[PDB]
Amino acid sequence: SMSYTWTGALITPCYATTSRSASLRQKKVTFDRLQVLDDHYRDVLKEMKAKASTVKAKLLSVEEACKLTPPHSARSKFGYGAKDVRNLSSKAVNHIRSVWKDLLEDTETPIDTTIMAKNEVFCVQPEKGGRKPARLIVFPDLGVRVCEKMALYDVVSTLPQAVMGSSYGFQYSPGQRVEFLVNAWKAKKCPMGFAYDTRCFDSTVTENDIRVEESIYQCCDLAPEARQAIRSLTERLYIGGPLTNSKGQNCGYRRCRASGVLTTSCGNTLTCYLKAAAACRAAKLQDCTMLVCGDDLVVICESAGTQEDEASLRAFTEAMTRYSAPPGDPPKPEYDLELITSCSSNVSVAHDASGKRVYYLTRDPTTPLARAAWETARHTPVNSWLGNIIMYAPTLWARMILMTHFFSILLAQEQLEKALDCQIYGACYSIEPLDLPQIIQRLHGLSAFSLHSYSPGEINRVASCLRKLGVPPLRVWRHRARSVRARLLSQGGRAATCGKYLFNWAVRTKLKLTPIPAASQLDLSSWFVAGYSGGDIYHSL
Ligand SMILES: O=C(O)/C=C/c1ccc(NC(=O)C2(NC(=O)c3ccc4c(C5CCCCC5)c5n(c4c3)CC(=O)Nc3ccccc3-5)CCCC2)cc1
Repeated sequence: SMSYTWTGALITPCYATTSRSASLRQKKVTFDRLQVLDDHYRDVLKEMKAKASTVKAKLLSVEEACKLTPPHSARSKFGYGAKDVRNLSSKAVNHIRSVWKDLLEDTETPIDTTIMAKNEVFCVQPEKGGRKPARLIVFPDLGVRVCEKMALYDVVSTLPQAVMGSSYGFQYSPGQRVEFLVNAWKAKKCPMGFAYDTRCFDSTVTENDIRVEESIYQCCDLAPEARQAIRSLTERLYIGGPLTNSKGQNCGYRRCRASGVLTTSCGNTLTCYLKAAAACRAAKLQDCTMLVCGDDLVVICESAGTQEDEASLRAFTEAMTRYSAPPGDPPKPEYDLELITSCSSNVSVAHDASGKRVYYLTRDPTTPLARAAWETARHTPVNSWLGNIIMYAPTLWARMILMTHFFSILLAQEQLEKALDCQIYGACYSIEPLDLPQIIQRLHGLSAFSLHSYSPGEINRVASCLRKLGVPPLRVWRHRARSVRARLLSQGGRAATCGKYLFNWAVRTKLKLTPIPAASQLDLSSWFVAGYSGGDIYHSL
């Protein structure tokens, strides 16, 4: 079947990516899928199902599901918004209960979805190509989204880890991800690793893939209504349905993965894992270790030789193609762990204050800096700079540029204590910047404040990026951080801790740094459990 069918009605509005480029994306994501399954696929599936069998999932109440709704989640077309949902307003609640009742009674009628072009900031690079088309987002109404949580929130939070174990990427903090990859690399006699990039993964997801995914969810111990709701949501929403633009016009139909449903991340991880594990067997890759985050796949295995490794990747690719997961860029074997870019990141190493080696995750800073520049220029709902400070806290660029720039703005605006929204693995977190030292200590360890001896390649990538973007050099940032640090120190409490810990790299004579006592009190239990991209998930912490 066709991933999409279109009426010709435009994807209407609600460098930055806009609805103008939607037509270019539509051409790429629109194709017929030809999927051929074999015994390797069937074997891996049965193994996954046996692990899913151990899961017991709870049905969330309306109230618990309402509490997970982001405050700025798109309003319902039925006369209520995200604020009404969170406040448990009679109208919102009554509508949610009728949506739920309808899921239990109607097992066939397709549910309507809205299609929108996503507005994302990318860097204006005229040397290696041109502007990227806007990504497309497909999501059901707010009432349906609350119902999805009731039936599947506990499933999507618990099941992926039970099924995939250590291969489930979203259970890891950046430090644990680094440790997993380093351990996997070290465990091989002669390691070889590769990233597998699927061309438009969401469009490659077939109706059968979605039913196979349900077959895995159905192995859980579930309440009868949860079981019916999962069955109904699969047929009416997950497998496909009609697409409506922002103007309420019929845009066409979808027969592939919707990017804005609760099961997107979980389903994509399960599907990518299933296909990859089966393709590993077809390719005869030896002693495979996989790390899967949605459509992002990394494989670490035993090298069989240079030519043999090239042949085994072509074989893996041919198998993924048969399973309807063809490649964007063909995979390349790597013989150094640092050379693998997975989840847009690479492993790097630094030294702590005692000279001990510390592995950390980094990435090219172009996109994070350009997005930070967009956010500094215009008020945004999500602060990517805050997410990048949290996730890339040990990096040279996040410490010297992002922390220095944003802490000077927060000092000037006197908004250090004001909670900000940021995204962590697709979920929305409301965070006070004053809590950053505690968060960083918990996710990366005390050493994240004392790291030095950065690699020449990492130093050069940062410095070249600053030049290209017209950002002042690192020496200017050191000078700026000293003033930012001094002002934070003068304020006391958490503000002084931000100065002392985040800006210890800036001082002539570096301070001792003892663990932050209150850091253990932060409840980070919901943090690196699961991925919720497009899942409409929220938490205050
Ligand atoms: O001695 C030497 O060798 C050179 C010294 C030197 C060179 C340049 C400056 N720049 C400045 O003073 C100003 N900009 C900045 O002090 C500045 C700060 C952050 C900037 C950012 C980001 C960095 C990440 C957080 C958000 C802001 C960008 N750009 C920035 C410029 C350059 C810019 O203007 N825009 C972009 C565009 C894309 C990406 C980054 C940038 C402020 C007044 C006039 C311009 C200062 C000192």
